[PDB]
Amino acid sequence: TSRRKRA
Amino acid sequence: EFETIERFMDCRIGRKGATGATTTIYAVEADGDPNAGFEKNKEPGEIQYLIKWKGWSHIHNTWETEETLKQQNVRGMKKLDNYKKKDQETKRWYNCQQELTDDLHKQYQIVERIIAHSNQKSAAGYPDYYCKWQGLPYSECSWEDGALISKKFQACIDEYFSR
Ligand SMILES: [Cl-]
Ligand SMILES: [Cl-]
Ligand SMILES: [Cl-]
Repeated sequence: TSRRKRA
Repeated sequence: EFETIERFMDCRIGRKGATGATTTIYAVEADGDPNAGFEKNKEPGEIQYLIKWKGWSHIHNTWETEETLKQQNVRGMKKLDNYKKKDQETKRWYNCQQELTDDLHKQYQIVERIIAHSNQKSAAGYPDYYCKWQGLPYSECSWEDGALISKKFQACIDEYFSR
């Protein structure tokens, strides 16, 4: 359950 | 839903627009620092705050202005009023202490150990990994994108699958 910072 | 500020990590005068997603340590490593070579006496600058977000580990910290915080309707805005008051009564009033603090903050962005992996993999074949961060307790572990973790912490992936 991961995420990355996206514009 | 919206994001929530957990903690104000730092403050700077930085290049106008050098905020948001392009300022995470992994965006900086891939595309260069949006604030690189900024000299406040040579170009427009603005006050920027380094934010630790609720539910996101320290590798996802971003620089933000009061404007970007208000525009994204972030929660925890009371902490901004609180940090601004604390910052002003520090300038009126150490370098070895600030350096020590900074080194510590850098450690929170280091994977010490991987302790679990997702059954599902991305189209690129990466699972997500549950990470233990250097200098932080196990309560601060987080699920992270395997492709991101493999860039700098392949040795932690290798140790986890060696067991
Ligand atoms: Cl593949
Ligand atoms: Cl792969
Ligand atoms: Cl294993």
